[PDB]
Amino acid sequence: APADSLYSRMGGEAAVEKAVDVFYERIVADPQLAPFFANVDMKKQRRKQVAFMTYVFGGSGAYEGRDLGASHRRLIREQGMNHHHFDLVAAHLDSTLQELGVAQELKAEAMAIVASARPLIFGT
Ligand code: HEM
Ligand SMILES: [C-]#N
Repeated sequence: APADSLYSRMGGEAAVEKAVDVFYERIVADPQLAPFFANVDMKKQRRKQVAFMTYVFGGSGAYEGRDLGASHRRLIREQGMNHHHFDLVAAHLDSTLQELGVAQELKAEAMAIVASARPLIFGT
């Protein structure tokens, strides 16, 4: 049932779009992460992140973006992207969801789903 996904329960599109917007305002202010995004079109990147999060939170049928591993392979191989950056990024999202008032159980579910992206991203 549409209402029963994590996506729907956390407030659906308005909630995910707001979370992604705040998430990237924190990331571009973070000296440890901002250099990775300094020449990225952040309007397009926000849209891509909304689409990905919507998919893994159960809000869309089938992801139409690029494979996560392929999308970050160049960053890991040539720009020093590493597991510590992943932890920093995850913590920005957790703090964002907390600030936006996401219920603790839903925040835990969302963040476990983000944790599941780690092997995908690093090709482990
Ligand atoms: C923590 C979970 C993460 C998720 C869910 C995630 C998800 C995504 C998605 C969906 C895209 C767009 C791919 C596309 O369709 O083109 C992307 C691109 C990108 N990601 Fe991540 N990512 C994560 C971690 C990171 C980390 C740790 C870094 C570096 C600190 C990072 C840096 C980037 C950059 C710079 C791009 C844009 C690359 C480009 O277009 O040139 N991501 N990510
Ligand atoms: C990756 N954002």
